[PDB]
Amino acid sequence: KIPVEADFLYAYSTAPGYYSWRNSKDGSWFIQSLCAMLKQYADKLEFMHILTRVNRKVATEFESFSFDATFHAKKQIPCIVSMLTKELYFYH
Amino acid sequence: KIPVEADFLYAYSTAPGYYSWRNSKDGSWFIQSLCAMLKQYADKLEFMHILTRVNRKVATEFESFSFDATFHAKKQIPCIVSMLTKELYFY
Amino acid sequence: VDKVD
Amino acid sequence: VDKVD
Amino acid sequence: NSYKMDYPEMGLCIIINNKNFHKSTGMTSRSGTDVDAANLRETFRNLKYEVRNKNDLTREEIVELMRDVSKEDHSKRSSFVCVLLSHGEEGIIFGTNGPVDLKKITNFFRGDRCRSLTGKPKLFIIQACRGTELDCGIE
Amino acid sequence: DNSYKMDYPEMGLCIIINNKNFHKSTGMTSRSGTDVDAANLRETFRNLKYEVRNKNDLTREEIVELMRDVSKEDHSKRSSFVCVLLSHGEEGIIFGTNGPVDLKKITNFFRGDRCRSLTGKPKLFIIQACRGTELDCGIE
Repeated sequence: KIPVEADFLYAYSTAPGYYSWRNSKDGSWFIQSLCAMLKQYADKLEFMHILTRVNRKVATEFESFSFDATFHAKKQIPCIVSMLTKELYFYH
Repeated sequence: KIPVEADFLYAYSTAPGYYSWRNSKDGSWFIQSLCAMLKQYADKLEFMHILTRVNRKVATEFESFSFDATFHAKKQIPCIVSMLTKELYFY
Repeated sequence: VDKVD
Repeated sequence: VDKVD
Repeated sequence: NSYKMDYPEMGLCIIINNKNFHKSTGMTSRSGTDVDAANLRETFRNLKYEVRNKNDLTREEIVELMRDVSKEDHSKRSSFVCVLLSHGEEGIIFGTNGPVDLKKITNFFRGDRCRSLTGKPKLFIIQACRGTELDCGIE
Repeated sequence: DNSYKMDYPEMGLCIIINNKNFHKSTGMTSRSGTDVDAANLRETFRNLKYEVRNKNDLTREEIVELMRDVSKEDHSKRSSFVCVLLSHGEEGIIFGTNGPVDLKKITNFFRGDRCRSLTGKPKLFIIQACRGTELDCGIE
């Protein structure tokens, strides 16, 4: 037997409770970062280390720009929730 | 600037919504497993890979034994929640 | 511009 | 025996 | 160790891209989500996934799609990927006409309810709000 | 830059809150086995060079008070921070000996803007506690 909740991974764009951010032109910060880290490291790194790079890119390279001061200069951290039981590599 | 919620890791013993299991003699399945994997691997593996091995140990090596058939033969999966921005090596 | 989901 | 937390 | 990823197929990558919402929701259209859905299609194509883009699905269409996908034979597939691009709130993703529990979506793929994925990684990528807090940042 | 700096003079604190015996007025069972956990954790994190502090049978007030105090220490020379919570719980909730505490109230003390000497450093919370009442029947 294994648990019925095992081997799930939820890559959330943002932490529990928080807004998630999206740029009108370039797309959402999270998905932007995810595709770039996958492009750059899917042949190099285990998936959780790729998502960790995604966390740092969203955390460091993005900050909200809004004409509404309420929503301006805000930050975002994604949230990796792993019930996986093994390392996940997209290469051979 | 970095988010104020960045660089947190929450290693939950069980999935959201679920009971977590503890053996009256040996201690909780999760802490038993976490100490074994850190003992075995903290000198070699990045922390998320250690916690992934804790997941597999708890998922495969433990099953509940209870006199209450309602609570017998149950399983558990821990839940790694990472807002870390870098890899964590304990050496 | 940045918008919220 | 096993107990729940 | 590592998930076995050398099945004949890497697997499915389902992308649900909700841009336009019913007025009853009060939700604004999500400008830039098309760029997301195209970026993801290309990214997972290079990872040898069988990609399926779906656009503007109601909460009922999402549940039915997820049910149908979970009923397929994933026996020759290494993994399963689902990407949700939408408005949301904690534990909740929005169809074009209203909210859906994320747990209801993911329950279809539970190891006891989707036997041809038991033991295989099930990845849910979720771009959606989870509340209304803002992170002001530090330093 | 890809790895946390872990060569500060100290690895950091490791706070272990071990709640075994609960006020009967809460209705919660004694957590047999948890002393075995608390000791296993102390030895483990001792070998990792953490300054381990074990606290036993804390009320919700003592937990909040301890967490505020620790978060107001000077961690400038510490690489990281580890907190281990062993107790009953529900989703989002850890129990002191006399009632519930939101985990978020605890974690907020160490939040990047409220504990500056930990900004940029990994803050690890290890939680042995229930998160509701669902049972996982498994699959064979």
